[PDB]
Amino acid sequence: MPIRIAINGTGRIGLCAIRVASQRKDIEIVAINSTAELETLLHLIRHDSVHGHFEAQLNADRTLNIGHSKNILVLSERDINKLDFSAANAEIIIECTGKFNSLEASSAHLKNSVKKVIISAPAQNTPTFVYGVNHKNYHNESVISNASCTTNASAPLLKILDEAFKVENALLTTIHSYTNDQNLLDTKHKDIRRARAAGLNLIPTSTGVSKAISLVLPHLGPKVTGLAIRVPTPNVSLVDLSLNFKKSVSKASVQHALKDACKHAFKGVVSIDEERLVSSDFISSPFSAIVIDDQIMTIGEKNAKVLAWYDNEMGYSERLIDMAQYIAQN
Amino acid sequence: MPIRIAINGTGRIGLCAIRVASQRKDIEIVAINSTAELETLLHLIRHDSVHGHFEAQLNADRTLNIGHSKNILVLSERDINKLDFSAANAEIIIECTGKFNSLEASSAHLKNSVKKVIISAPAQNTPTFVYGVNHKNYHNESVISNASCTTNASAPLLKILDEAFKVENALLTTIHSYTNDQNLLDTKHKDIRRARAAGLNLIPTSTGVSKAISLVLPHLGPKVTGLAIRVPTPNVSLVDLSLNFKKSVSKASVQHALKDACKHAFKGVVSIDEERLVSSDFISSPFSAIVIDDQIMTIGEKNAKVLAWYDNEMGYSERLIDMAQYIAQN
Amino acid sequence: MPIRIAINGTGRIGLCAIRVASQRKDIEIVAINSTAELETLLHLIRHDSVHGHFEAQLNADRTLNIGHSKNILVLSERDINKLDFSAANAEIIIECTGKFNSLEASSAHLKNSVKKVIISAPAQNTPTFVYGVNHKNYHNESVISNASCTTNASAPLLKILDEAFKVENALLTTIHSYTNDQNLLDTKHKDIRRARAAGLNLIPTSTGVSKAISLVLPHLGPKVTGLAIRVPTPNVSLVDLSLNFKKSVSKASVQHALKDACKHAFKGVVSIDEERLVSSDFISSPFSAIVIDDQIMTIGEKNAKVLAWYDNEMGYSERLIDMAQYIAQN
Amino acid sequence: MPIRIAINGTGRIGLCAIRVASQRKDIEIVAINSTAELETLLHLIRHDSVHGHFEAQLNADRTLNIGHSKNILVLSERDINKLDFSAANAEIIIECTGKFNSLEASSAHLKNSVKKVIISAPAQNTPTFVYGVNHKNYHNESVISNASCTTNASAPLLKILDEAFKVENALLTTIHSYTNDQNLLDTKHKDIRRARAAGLNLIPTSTGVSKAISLVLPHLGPKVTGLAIRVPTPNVSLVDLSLNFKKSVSKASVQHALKDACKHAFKGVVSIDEERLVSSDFISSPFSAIVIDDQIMTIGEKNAKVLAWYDNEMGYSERLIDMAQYIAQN
Ligand SMILES: NC(=O)c1ccc[n+]([C@@H]2O[C@H](COP(=O)([O-])OP(=O)(O)OC[C@H]3O[C@@H](n4cnc5c(N)ncnc54)[C@H](OP(=O)(O)O)[C@@H]3O)[C@@H](O)[C@H]2O)c1
Ligand SMILES: NC(=O)c1ccc[n+]([C@@H]2O[C@H](COP(=O)([O-])OP(=O)(O)OC[C@H]3O[C@@H](n4cnc5c(N)ncnc54)[C@H](OP(=O)(O)O)[C@@H]3O)[C@@H](O)[C@H]2O)c1
Ligand SMILES: NC(=O)c1ccc[n+]([C@@H]2O[C@H](COP(=O)([O-])OP(=O)(O)OC[C@H]3O[C@@H](n4cnc5c(N)ncnc54)[C@H](OP(=O)(O)O)[C@@H]3O)[C@@H](O)[C@H]2O)c1
Ligand SMILES: NC(=O)c1ccc[n+]([C@@H]2O[C@H](COP(=O)([O-])OP(=O)(O)OC[C@H]3O[C@@H](n4cnc5c(N)ncnc54)[C@H](OP(=O)(O)O)[C@@H]3O)[C@@H](O)[C@H]2O)c1
Repeated sequence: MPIRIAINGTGRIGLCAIRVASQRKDIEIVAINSTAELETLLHLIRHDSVHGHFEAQLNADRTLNIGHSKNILVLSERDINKLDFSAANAEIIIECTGKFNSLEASSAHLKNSVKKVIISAPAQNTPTFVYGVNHKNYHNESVISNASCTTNASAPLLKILDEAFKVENALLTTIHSYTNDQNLLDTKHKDIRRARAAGLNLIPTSTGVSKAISLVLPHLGPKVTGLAIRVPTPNVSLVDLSLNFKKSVSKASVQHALKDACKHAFKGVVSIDEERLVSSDFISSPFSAIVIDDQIMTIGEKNAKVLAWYDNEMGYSERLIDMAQYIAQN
Repeated sequence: MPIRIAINGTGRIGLCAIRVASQRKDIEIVAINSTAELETLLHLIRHDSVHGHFEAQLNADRTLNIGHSKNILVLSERDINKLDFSAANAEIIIECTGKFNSLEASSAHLKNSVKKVIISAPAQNTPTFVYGVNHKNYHNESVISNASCTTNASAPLLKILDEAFKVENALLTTIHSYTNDQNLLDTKHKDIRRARAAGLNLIPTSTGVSKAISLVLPHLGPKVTGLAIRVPTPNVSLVDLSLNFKKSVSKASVQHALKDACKHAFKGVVSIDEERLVSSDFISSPFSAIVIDDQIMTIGEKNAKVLAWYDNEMGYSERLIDMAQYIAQN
Repeated sequence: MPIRIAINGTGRIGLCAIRVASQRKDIEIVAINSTAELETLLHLIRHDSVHGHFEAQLNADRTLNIGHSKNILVLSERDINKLDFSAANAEIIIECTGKFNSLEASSAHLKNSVKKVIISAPAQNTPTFVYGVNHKNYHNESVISNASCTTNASAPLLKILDEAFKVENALLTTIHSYTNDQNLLDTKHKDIRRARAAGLNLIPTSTGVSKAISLVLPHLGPKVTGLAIRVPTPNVSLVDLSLNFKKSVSKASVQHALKDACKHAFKGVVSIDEERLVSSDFISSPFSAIVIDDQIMTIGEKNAKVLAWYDNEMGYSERLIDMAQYIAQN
Repeated sequence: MPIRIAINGTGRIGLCAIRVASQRKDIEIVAINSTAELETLLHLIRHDSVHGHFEAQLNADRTLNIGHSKNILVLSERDINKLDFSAANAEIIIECTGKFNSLEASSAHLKNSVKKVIISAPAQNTPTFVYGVNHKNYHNESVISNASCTTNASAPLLKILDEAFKVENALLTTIHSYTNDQNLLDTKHKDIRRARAAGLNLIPTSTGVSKAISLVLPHLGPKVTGLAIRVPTPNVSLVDLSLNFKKSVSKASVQHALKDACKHAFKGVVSIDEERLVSSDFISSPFSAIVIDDQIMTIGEKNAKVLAWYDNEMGYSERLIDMAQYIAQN
């Protein structure tokens, strides 16, 4: 029987998770909790400024019908303690609100029929897994984190390149699309750079590179650090890794190592672009990272720069649902 | 003695009102209520992605020092009933939060030293005045509205052109910069077009043209209607009036009527651009409307199109403080 | 046999015309003249920042293979007098360069196998036709113009509404995406507003409304005028008609007149949006105009505002190829 | 007597060079060659979408009057062989067209009164100098290059950090505003990524890091490489250096080394931002590089990431005029 999931929260990631899950024959979306009105939820699923149009219908009983998920119950309850997925018999919650990113907070979902929660973000005190990196270490934990979109792009690359050449240290920059955490126009924010108009500025902002890699690749965590620069694009981001290796490298040898991994251990997760594409070309791409083959470069015997694209909404959401399928069966 | 004002709310309009008021020798900003931390408030006053840099300092006692307002008390209380401007002896509140846009709601400010409130938006059941249009009809009301930025641009023009040529009917479109009411990326909104990414789309949205003009120009209210189109610019808007008159008009005669008004009854309020400028050129302009002289056109004997720029933040904020000065002395 | 066309010029309109024509079973694109290198042309056909990805292949003999056009000869000759489509046996040229927009200039294509030219723009001294408006008046002219994208949106609407209610006068504004005629950053231009950065500004610019309507709807030409405002979107535009009629109108009656026309005389040309969409939703739409049903409004007995979307690249290009099919058979 | 310069070409860099030079009491702009009409040139000098408004006047004899340059002759001759600055007695040409970036091409300016040329770009076979890096090695060469804006930002930083810690290798990424070399919408370009719409995409593009550093810091040239990512901002860029040193470093020690250099050998050239600003805050900044103090980071004993802002138009133009003053007196 298809795995019975519910999506909590219908902003960018929840909307993308709905669309992704609707296309998976082994999944059934049995419920969605949204703070939007039903008709507005349907409208947002159907029409996306970046990703285009999507088929979705309202059944006669006012459940939704999307892809393989023909009977989706729509809820609207912000209070996680009042929220009740029982009428839908949900087993796995995809937690996409941004408001319960901790073990303690998301553990409130564990009641009634619900067995497991996957949090769409780094989460305090929560077992963290990245598909293709450390997901096989999963051991029946009931609440897990799928890390960040940047960690999903960078951890595969670090694992591949460490296995090939042995990472001594690396520095990461992500040139990253703006998100709904940012401000349209200059106004209060906890981060005084994210305070500033997102569409007008280059905005350096921390990202917890060292700590994230430490969770999924413990040996590499102390060896890497980095930051983000938010820029005026609405979706698709670019990780830029500057690496120092133990083994000597060339542009060609780095290219070959990455291509080999895409054929083998990272098939479906990492890809290679040899066509000289730009960010908009990767809208809706399902990969965690798409290496920019022609821009790989080396200097000295031991250093390389590797860039890779990722659709920070869709690649991540594909991984969320990959992880739901994995933890249900393992 | 300078008029003692306090600014409630420090988003776009509150920040602009602070800067404007700081430059008026007849005003003293005695307090600001902000949900930002003090250092963040100071940072936002000083550095604006659109308007540039502004001088502002922190005094030794942690009041702010800005222009002619050398001793500004900073408060941080969201609850209007707990908020207390007494230590600053504020007399007029400039209400800029967007959360108390009604007579009943803003009347909560009327306590202690506070005599009057000016609301930075249309407000339910509230006496509404536009400077240069109907402000001389003010009659000591304690809570008033300064209408919208679009009404401040369009009502002067309608009054001028009606006086000259007699408006039979008019249709208004504003091509308007995005605001913080909009969404960065597609997500819930009460208005399903304002739901959609502000930086990516042309977004038709109602604006209550008929009702606003009815308040400030009662005879014209039943004769005009219109709408807004939000577009991907961060500031500066453009009103487009399509008018049908009783008297015959030419491009020249419309031009002359508008220019004459700028010399006389609308001096300092309406201006004329003869230099073929574009929207960015009007950042920080203090006028309610800047007519685009060369783009005036007529068709038939009786119809004209008139365009005018306005800085929807700064022109409006200049008027807010003009109105504070007026109601304090009248 | 399919109609043998060649596309001259591969900028925005030429690229779109290629894609459109490739999907028409009654057309064969037998040649393309491009100033790009072959591989770059193929790349531009395949990958579009706005319109997404398109299938296109290089045959073993280095002709292109796109849709129903399996053997497209690629030329690269800027000089219209040296350019020779003979090896491809082209019969109709779709002239998309922007550099030969006159009867005299485009008449240089009339040699060898070429019978007819359709110019992708208003053109001096050239018979002008808009599909659904006056195309049935075509009378075997060898060089014609397909007018502008704005005329293709506005002339259908004016014809519909005139037939229903009798236009006395109308004023048009188009809120229009930027085009490659504009400047990325402030620099020389013949139009000192189009000189200014396209992505940063609202840019009023003439458009020859009166003269265009005069060509296709002679009785209405003296009754209408208007202008354009270029804004920071890359594609999709919005026409805003403010009309004064002889017959009395209501919002409902205008809505009904437009809907009826879409079912009948403007089927496939004009459509109606009842779903409260925004500009990005109309990317790649084939219609000349998509009326915004909910934003129709009236004031007084005789005046209405009507808005309609159009994809200024794709709707226009669909019409270009519609006109090629029509003039080949008529 | 003030140094008599002429500016050849009035796009972004030429316009900025005019404005900069006009404010230098030791310079006289005696002529400008522009392909714009005189009134359009004046308009572009006066009104800038990014940099704001500038005072400039037309004298009675139709020379320009700007700052300290009260009698500027305006020419309009594209052909460098016909162009003649004799009536103005120009001694130094600031070559800003982008069309003569070679020793051979720019040597055509050396005639009549002209003694020296400074090219606003890397130039083939041309002695290259960066102010504060290697300009004191100037030895009366008549045609020189001022390198690129990125080299002006990165070479000071590399020199400072090499002197302090000894660079073993470095990798550079510049997150760079779009320029007029790019395309508004997807169309032909020699670089198939720069072909794609500048305002819509992240666009990786080569930049000749290794070769440039080799010219100005020969010992470091073989040790560094990198690339650019063009993004949707109109001005202000960010260099991101990932460095491996011989000496051990900390965040603090890197911070201190950079701050010390700004007080001493790079005063007026490199600055430090301790105020957590964003890109728009550096519009019109005169520095070659503004280090982002709080975002410096280290990993391992030997690696650091250093970011720095630069206004790619204005910082560079300040250096152009600094170099004109230097080569005139040395
Ligand atoms: N690229 C990305 O966007 C990306 C990638 C990976 C992970 N993430 C992470 O995923 C999380 C969500 O990000 P997002 O970009 O999707 O944010 P978003 O667009 O702001 O969406 C979050 C949504 O959650 C809703 N919500 C808040 N509290 C709720 C509640 N108690 N019950 C139901 N709905 C509630 C909000 O609605 P209201 O406005 O009504 O409160 C909002 O629409 C964040 O932690 C983020 O860091 C984002
Ligand atoms: N062009 C314009 O922007 C324009 C022109 C004329 C009039 N208006 C009107 O003016 C109002 C404000 O607009 P805006 O553009 O300035 O909005 P904004 O940028 O969103 O600013 C509003 C600010 O109010 C703060 N706030 C909310 N509740 C508060 C409270 N109880 N006490 C103190 N601060 C509080 C918000 O902070 P939190 O996020 O912490 O809640 C926010 O920073 C709206 O009614 C708008 O329609 C705007
Ligand atoms: N929305 C629209 O974009 C739109 C809609 C309707 C009509 N139009 C009209 O259609 C025309 C083309 O507009 P567009 O937007 O497609 O412009 P565009 O993107 O600038 O494309 C024009 C292309 O023509 C090429 N070209 C110039 N001279 C040529 C020659 N002699 N032979 C071959 N190719 C040549 C140019 O290449 P080089 O750079 O190598 O010269 C350029 O790539 C204009 O008249 C425009 O007004 C445009
Ligand atoms: N950030 C920057 O923008 C930056 C920084 C440092 C260096 N640079 C370099 O400086 C150069 C200029 O760049 P830019 O950004 O200023 O380019 P731009 O904005 O395109 O300006 C170049 C100008 O040169 C004019 N021109 C071309 N040939 C001419 C001639 N023979 N005589 C007179 N004027 C002529 C062009 O006018 P027409 O269109 O009429 O031909 C155009 O307005 C390039 O080599 C660039 O790499 C740029």
